Amino acid sequence: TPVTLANCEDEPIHVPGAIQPHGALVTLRADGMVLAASENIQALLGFVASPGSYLTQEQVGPEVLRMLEEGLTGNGPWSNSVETRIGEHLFDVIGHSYKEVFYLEFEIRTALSITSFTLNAQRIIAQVQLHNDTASLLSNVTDELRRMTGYDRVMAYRFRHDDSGEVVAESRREDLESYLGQRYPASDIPAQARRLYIQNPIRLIADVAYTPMRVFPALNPETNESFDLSYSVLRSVSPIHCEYLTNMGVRASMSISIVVGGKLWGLFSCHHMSPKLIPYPVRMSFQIFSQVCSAIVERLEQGRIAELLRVSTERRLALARRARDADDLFGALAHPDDGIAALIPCDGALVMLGGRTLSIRGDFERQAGNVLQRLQRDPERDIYHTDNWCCGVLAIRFHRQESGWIFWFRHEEVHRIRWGGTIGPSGPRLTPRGSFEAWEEVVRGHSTPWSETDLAIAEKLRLDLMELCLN
Amino acid sequence: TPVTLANCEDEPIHVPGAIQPHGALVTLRADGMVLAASENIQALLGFVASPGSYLTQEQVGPEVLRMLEEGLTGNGPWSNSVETRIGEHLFDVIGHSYKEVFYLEFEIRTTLSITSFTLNAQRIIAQVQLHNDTASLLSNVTDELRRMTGYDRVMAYRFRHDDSGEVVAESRREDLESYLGQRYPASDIPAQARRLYIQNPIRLIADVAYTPMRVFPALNPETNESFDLSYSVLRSVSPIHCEYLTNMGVRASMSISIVVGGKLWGLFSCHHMSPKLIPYPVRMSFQIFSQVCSAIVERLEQGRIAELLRVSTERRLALARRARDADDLFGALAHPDDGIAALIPCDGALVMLGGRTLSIRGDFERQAGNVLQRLQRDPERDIYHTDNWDCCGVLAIRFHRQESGWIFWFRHEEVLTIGPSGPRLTPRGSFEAWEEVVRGHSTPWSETDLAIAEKLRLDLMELCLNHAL
Ligand SMILES: */C=C/C1=C(C)C(=O)N/C1=C\C1=NC(=C\c2[nH]c(/C=C3/NC(=O)C(C=C)=C3C)c(C)c2CCC(=O)O)/C(CCC(=O)O)=C1C
Ligand SMILES: */C=C/C1=C(C)C(=O)N/C1=C\C1=NC(=C\c2[nH]c(/C=C3/NC(=O)C(C=C)=C3C)c(C)c2CCC(=O)O)/C(CCC(=O)O)=C1C
Repeated sequence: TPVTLANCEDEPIHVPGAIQPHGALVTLRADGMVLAASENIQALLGFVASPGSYLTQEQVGPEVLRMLEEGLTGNGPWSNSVETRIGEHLFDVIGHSYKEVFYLEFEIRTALSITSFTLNAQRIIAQVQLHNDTASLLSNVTDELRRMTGYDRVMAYRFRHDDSGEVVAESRREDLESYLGQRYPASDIPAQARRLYIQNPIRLIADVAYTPMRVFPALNPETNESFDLSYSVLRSVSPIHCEYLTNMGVRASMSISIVVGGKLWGLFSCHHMSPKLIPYPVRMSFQIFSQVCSAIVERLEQGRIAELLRVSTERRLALARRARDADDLFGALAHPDDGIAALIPCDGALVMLGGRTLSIRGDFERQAGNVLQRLQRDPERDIYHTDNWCCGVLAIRFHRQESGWIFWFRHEEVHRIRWGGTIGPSGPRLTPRGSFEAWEEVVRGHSTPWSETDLAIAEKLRLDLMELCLN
Repeated sequence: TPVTLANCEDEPIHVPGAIQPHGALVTLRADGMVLAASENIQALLGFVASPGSYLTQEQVGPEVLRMLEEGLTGNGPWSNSVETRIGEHLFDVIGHSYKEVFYLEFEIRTTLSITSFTLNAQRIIAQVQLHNDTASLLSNVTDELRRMTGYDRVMAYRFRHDDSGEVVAESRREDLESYLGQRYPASDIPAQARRLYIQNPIRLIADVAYTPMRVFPALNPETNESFDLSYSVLRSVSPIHCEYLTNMGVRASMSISIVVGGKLWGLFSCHHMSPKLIPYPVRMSFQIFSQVCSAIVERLEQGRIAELLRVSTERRLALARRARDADDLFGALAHPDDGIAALIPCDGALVMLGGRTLSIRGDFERQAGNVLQRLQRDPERDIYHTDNWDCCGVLAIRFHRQESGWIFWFRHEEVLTIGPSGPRLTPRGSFEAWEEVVRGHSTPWSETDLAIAEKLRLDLMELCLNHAL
């Protein structure tokens, strides 16, 4: 089936039957039988992988057969690399096992120093341990990545709870424009491409305008279903994503991944306006920056909600003094710097006890009237929140007999930073300007999400006004 | 002048002027002229350059003269490595520059070069990504080290405030004895050992019964003072620590350092009961772990107190509410899980106001009485604390001066083959040498405890002046 916009969602990009020509593939079964190969296995590998033939030291060499043989009898999913001369030019020979099949991949040797990488990994461990902000390691390491590799541009994305993603970091040649503060949707990265970005630390496209070197046979006879190139390194790129880059005028791609638990938290994307390829051992070197950042960013966000937790249980002890000192809360809760309006990031708030109604920062008495009416279907629902409806509402109930409530509200997510001052067939939706527009229709009517912590607190305050109201 | 127990605290082990046999050293200067060499240069490298000699292309080879030439052309601390054949075998050419002198060291190569170093790492730096408990991170990368390296035993040290170290993780083999919960004086690791352990992530001892392969000349002509070998990997070992390891039945060492800022926070100590050696590409696969791990111990500690604080200002909200919804300053402080009892880690606590007092966990009024009698010297003190004194650790604050409002938190005291120099060079001989260093003392008062006792005094200041109504 042809792959257009209505199909781009489900389009299998793991089983393309194709690869990139910068290397060759040979797929083997449980015993070592050649099930198929890229039609270019004789471009530089002087021999012919004939469907149904076998491995021979006269085609592949000692070290290769040696390695492969280790894998067919390998305990855990087999994966490894080997540098040995195959034919007349030198090769990087990397393989791996997936499902019940086996794969081999051959890269030519582009004629690094390790100490010179273990050295400026301290330029990054040091540089971010004075500064302690995830935004500044992303910002910092993003600069360092550019220097290490030479990529025309390199960006760092963060992925929100909606898998939307933003450009929170950038280093580019001043010859090019900027994409900082860019918000593209969850669509631009489909469930089956993102799943791949997690299974693979690094993904590398050597050339975008490349011609797909299909591997044949198309289907693997044992199963009669398309082979699964998920962990493949030369796997072909989606034809839709290709048109994207060549519109952006970008001709190469490499992506270090940041994985927290099981989420794609963010990744460093590196474009290059001309065909750029990096040797394999160098990409296993960056696969190391991958885990590092996923491990500092791990406890930065878990050492920064602990800060939010600190300053929100301080300004929640303050209202334990102010409120018992004078004795009717409508005072302490309206306090400017401490007190509810600031306690939980919002664009407004409301306090409701008895008949009195204190609307901090705006007239929210009318909305609160509706939110309590739709709380008559839910009696005994001492909490409520929503990102649509002034469409942000978070409400807790600290007193039942007398209407005892607290409201915080929000507006649509406002684009933090904006800017001001070559088309493809499949439409204009395939460009930066289009990605942004298609995000704007997703959040239309959607207020910033109530964060995991913005709700921990809401449930804490309600627990203080509980023992504070009663007595 | 020999080195005994008496000197060993000042032993200049950074300038030994000798190396471990398994490799060779060649000291150069700015312009690339040889200044010295180990006495085993010919045993290992086919050729023998002279004192004063220039680069002998015969000896080092093209790719290495390419490395040295970009090290002479450029300032600041230089660092790099190569692989090449020199003589019958081939080596790791591991060169650096410290101060103004150069050092080129050579180690055997017994092969995946750019894929072994990068393979070993993802194996252990993902051991740091897995837990949230800073005792788990230590218990685990200890076990994972044992497995990666086959070392007979590998330990994890946590260094305390006084610099005395504690063994907090261990995986030995069933034959060996346990060293878990062993405590040893800050002197076991002399001033310049604790320095080199910080300025150098990894330290490798090939053989403890080894015979030092002295480098000559012994005095650098340029300066007329011994060679400074701080950032060296084949530097000789102190005779005292050798005699210590052969007392323990140990001949092979390799330790990963943990530096949290400028302190030696702790380290992983790998032992082996028979000679052992780790390839250079695998030692750098650890030296990079050393840094990330210091980075993650960094956050796992600054996030562990940022949690203590959070639980402090929460149970400060417990008594603030309990004493303000009543007039019971005492009752509120008294509670089992809230208040002074469990606000700060203590073996006892005591609150005074007027002629009344209550002491949780014992009879502390007798001692507070004397802590006061001693504070009639400079009445102005609002905070006071030390670890010496009966119940030996006292943290005291004052919240109401007119009626002697005081708060106290108390702490008790901290819980056949032989050498040419004595028994004291043994695990048992060190556990006692620590039972003397910390006697009279008690668990120090952390930067955190103090920051809390302070927030609790202000907290009580405000609740007393608040009975103005
Ligand atoms: C509906 C399917 C897709 C559309 C539409 C599309 O544009 N790409 C689609 C599938 C894939 N996207 C893949 C990676 C990917 N896509 C984006 C989208 C962007 N949004 C932006 O605003 C910008 C730039 C300003 C981009 C590039 C990004 C950022 C990425 C990640 C890699 C990169 O940054 O270049 C993707 C993976 C392909 C592969 O490597 O196999 C597919 C498929
Ligand atoms: C005053 C000189 C020394 C005394 C006394 C001493 O005990 N060691 C002295 C010199 C050095 N020690 C060095 C490292 C070091 N020493 C210990 C001592 C231990 N105490 C214990 O209880 C145990 C085990 C149960 C030991 C091993 C330790 C732990 C270490 C750190 C390295 C390791 O764990 O192997 C030292 C550095 C030598 C070097 O490598 O240059 C010197 C010098």
